[PDB]
Amino acid sequence: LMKILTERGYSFVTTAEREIVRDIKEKLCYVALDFENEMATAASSSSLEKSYELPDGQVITIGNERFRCPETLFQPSFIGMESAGIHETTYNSIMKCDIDIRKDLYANNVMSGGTTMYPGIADRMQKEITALAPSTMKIKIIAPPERKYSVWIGGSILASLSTFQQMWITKQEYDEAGPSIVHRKCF
Amino acid sequence: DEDETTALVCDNGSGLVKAGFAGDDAPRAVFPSIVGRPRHQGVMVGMGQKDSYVGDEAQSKRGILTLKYPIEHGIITNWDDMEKIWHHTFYNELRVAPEEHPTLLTEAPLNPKANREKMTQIMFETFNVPAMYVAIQAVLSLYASGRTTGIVLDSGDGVTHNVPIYEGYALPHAIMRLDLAGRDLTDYLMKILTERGYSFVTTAEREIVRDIKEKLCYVALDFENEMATAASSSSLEKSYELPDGQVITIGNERFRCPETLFQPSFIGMESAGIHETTYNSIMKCDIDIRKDLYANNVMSGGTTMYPGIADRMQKEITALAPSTMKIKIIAPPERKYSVWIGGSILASLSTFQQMWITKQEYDEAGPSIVHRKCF
Amino acid sequence: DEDETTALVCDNGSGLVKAGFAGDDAPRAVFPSIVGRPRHQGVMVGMGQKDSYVGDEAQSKRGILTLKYPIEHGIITNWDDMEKIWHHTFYNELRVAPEEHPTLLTEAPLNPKANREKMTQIMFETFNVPAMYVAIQAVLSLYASGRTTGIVLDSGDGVTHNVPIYEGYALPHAIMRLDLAGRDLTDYLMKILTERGYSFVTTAEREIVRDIKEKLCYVALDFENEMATAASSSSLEKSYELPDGQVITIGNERFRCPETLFQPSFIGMESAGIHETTYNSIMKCDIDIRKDLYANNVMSGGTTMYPGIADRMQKEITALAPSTMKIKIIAPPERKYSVWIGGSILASLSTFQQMWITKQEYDEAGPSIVHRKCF
Amino acid sequence: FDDIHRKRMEKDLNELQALIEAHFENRKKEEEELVSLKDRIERRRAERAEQQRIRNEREKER
Amino acid sequence: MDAIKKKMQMLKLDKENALDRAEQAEADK
Amino acid sequence: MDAIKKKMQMLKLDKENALDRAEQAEADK
Amino acid sequence: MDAIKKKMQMLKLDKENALDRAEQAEADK
Amino acid sequence: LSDKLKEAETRAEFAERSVTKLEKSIDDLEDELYAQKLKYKAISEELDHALNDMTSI
Amino acid sequence: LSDKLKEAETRAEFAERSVTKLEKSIDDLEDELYAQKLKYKAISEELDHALNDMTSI
Repeated sequence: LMKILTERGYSFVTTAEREIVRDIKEKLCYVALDFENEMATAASSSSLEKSYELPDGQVITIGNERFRCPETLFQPSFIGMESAGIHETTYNSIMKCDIDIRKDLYANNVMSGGTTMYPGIADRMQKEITALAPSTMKIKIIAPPERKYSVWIGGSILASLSTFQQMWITKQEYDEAGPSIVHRKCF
Repeated sequence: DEDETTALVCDNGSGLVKAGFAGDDAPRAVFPSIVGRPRHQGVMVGMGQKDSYVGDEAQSKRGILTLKYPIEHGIITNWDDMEKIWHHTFYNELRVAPEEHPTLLTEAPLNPKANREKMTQIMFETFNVPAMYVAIQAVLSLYASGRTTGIVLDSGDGVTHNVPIYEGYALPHAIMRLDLAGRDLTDYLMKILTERGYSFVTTAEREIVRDIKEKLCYVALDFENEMATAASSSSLEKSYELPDGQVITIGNERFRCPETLFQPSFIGMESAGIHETTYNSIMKCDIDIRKDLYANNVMSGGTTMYPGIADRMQKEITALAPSTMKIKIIAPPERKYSVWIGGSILASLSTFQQMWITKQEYDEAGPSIVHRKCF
Repeated sequence: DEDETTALVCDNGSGLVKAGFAGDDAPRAVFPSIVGRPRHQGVMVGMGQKDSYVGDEAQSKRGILTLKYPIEHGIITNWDDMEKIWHHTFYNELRVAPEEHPTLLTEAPLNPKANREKMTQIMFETFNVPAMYVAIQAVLSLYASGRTTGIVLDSGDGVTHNVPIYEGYALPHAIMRLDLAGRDLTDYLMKILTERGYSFVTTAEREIVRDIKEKLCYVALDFENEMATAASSSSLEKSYELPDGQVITIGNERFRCPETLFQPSFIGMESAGIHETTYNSIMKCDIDIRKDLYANNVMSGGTTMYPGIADRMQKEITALAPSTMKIKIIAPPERKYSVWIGGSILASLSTFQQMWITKQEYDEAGPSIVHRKCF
Repeated sequence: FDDIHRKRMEKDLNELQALIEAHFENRKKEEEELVSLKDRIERRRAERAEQQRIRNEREKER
Repeated sequence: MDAIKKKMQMLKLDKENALDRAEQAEADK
Repeated sequence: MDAIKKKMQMLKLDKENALDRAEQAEADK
Repeated sequence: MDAIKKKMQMLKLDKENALDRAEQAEADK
Repeated sequence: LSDKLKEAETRAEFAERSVTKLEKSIDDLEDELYAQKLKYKAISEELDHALNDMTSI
Repeated sequence: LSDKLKEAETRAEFAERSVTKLEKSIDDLEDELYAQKLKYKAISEELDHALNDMTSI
């Protein structure tokens, strides 16, 4: 986004600028379900532009950059990455598992962490995996509003679990073994 | 649940275990002879997970389990797994603890004595069964089919036994035991489906091929003519739905797998097939026995339910047999399920109550007693 | 440039392309089965630039290319890229043209039939080869090693085949085709080098890791002991210099990768390892066969060149095998390239000149002809 | 004894005809009543769904 | 076709038995 | 289905005809 | 060590074969 | 509040859009689905009805 | 804006709750659809095959 906002006449390189662009991305960007059609109109009309207010009272108006950014998730070549995208990797994580596993992983594609909050992403992914997946099979995405806070929530669930109290490395085992112990005790 | 000390009855093969109680005319439940174990390291905490899964549990959780069969070629090689199967088989589904009820287990006539001895030992020392009997599968098939005479082909997953019985007597010199079975037919299908572009090498994949075979395969009345068209045209192909939504289309392989029963050379076996195996048992019996055995080819065990097998076996024997003679196959819809049913019949015969080994005689003699008492 | 119509011989695998002419004792040239394509937008004008690069061209210009291998674990799917690989192999290296020479290609015994049909179709329709012959890699592996009897352990980049052959005959029921190969080791090493702080995910990174593996890796006779010391001391570490000047120091990953061959669970595979598949392929054969196969376990393909591999497998097979009988691995220096040599041997036999599909029979029948003419 | 067998055929054939009829008629009655009922439920739900879509559009204008 | 599966067994068995009887009835001489 | 109608009647007829033939031939023999 | 790579194969094979012969020569009884 | 309203209004629209999009895809689902629902069982049901009679020979 | 927001949040949450219900309706609907297709498929195919093999009566 900093590079394509430069194309629009608004270069962002310094710390204040880097923090602004991250905030622009979080507030303005989305993926939607069809990049080429969304681009055809965003590139042709102001009707798909959104303004962002910069800290000093000045503004920046952003058009198709709004979706071209997160589209890198489906088109990694945008940043010079040799990848087919996140839906290909989701697909391979399912496909590379045994055939009697695949059905349960297709039905339980789980969104977690950041970027899961781009509008259209939970459905965009279900569509993109479905497109790679065998027919008949149900591909389903799990994408609750507790999106991105789910790692923290699980941390709470696991840490407080009675069945997991023995999984904690105590400060006895730690000094006898050293910090490498985490590699043998946590999983 | 039971109001009498009826014997419990099981037919434990290298494939599946059929189970119910003595006196019925059908099993109440069937379990695969499978104990499954996870081949992955757990990452989450508090998700339960057993050390091993049994029967239907083993198949339901199979996505990450390696699945092993405790029985091979008719005998138990892993009895710790059979004890879990028997607890599940007798108590979890039939709801009867063997401690208060006699148990009947089955074997082929030449089945190694070690197996009947362990079956006897396990039920007496682990399950505390009040009595035991180990039955001959051929006897049980003939009881269920209403015969005292015939050649019993128990052609299942483990071993084909092929034993002639006349007027209730064994004719052991005419037994043609053959190491050709349903498990080998499955292995062949895995290899020929590999040739078609669908390799199967893992447990999940092996279980799929066994499912393909059971739903799509047949022997055909005339293999070479059926193959000539199936191998030449899509008009004899049938599809199968794989668990992930993908499909496999199968042609002559659909019948070439089952054909190994008639052409064992397909799997490197030194045999002329199940119909010559059957024929030789008739041939080796006395001349006033042969007429009744030609008229009574008895079908029990798995593979007896392939399309074309009942008609094919009668035709193949007719082709080897002398003219004038009537060759007949005993192959009703209740075919093969005759061995479980016979176990029920035998266990409940009034003429067989004295044949039960009690847990009196057992402890005085030890498990070797089965070799002296069952037959 | 040849003065005789000698057959061309080529092993077009998932790893390397080996080629030369029949009658030699080595391929004349060996290069990767790669067709590369630019992953960037051009900005300078008059720069030439191909749409695609082949073999050594693909690696030489790889800085901006994505590199693909047309052969997937032994089968050809991207026939268009392979046409380019063959054209390069024949015209820019051997300086031969298939139009003037019969051509021999090879595949594993349980390789899907589509591979043999597509290779036949392209050599006859795009290269106008006067004749074709798809050979069995197992046949060629034993010809090169000098055996009519033994187990072919062809553990290369694509798939491990594990086939017993006795007196020149296949014993196909005992073939243990396994999805464990040199290609998986490259990806596994990328993941365990990631554990060390050196992540590898791209084509360039994969080619770097394939080079690390080929130059630094071994299996060792005793894994656990080698592991215990490699994990405890720098004395078993070896550095590698990357193309960009970075240096990676590798410890127990140096053997933990290759060890996957004996412990496939490291990459999530349901397998007991290559020594057990060798063992079982022999154990499924008759006892008058086993005495000769155990004494002749024969290595072919890559990974067989790792220090400790012949001793590691012989030790495990010997441990599983019965006493008195001798167990031995044949692992000649003509490793990794021995199947090519076997191709030369087959192509040049007088007894093989009647085995060719000619470009007459081919057009009358189409490419499916290979399924009936070769084996 | 053979009268047992005759009685078995008498009950099985009286049952067969009762069953050909009950098997078919219980399904035709339940099944045709069910689709007729639920064809109407399906239509009524579709009508209500359209009406709610219209109601939502009207509120959006409000 | 459950009706057929059983009617099929009934008729094949009944005709085969009737035919076996027809053949024996004459063949016995 | 023609297969079921046509063969159920033909197999039924093989039975009826064979049954009558058995009775007839038996009467002759 | 090219000299060794081949001498190694020569001696391991020759001693293994000689040993196999030593063992068989006695073992045959 | 303006931003929360724009986000909430945008989400009111997207969520309501998702509601009318799903009510529609559901109707368009169910309606096409009931067609299957009403004809797959009626075809198979009438096939089975017919089978009782098809088998009366 | 707070009242508009509460209303927009009500609409977004109303619709989110409603879309959740609709998503559930789709999940159920698709399972019903599969049942219709699977039962239909099973019936049409069990008959094509039952009649193709059970031809001799």
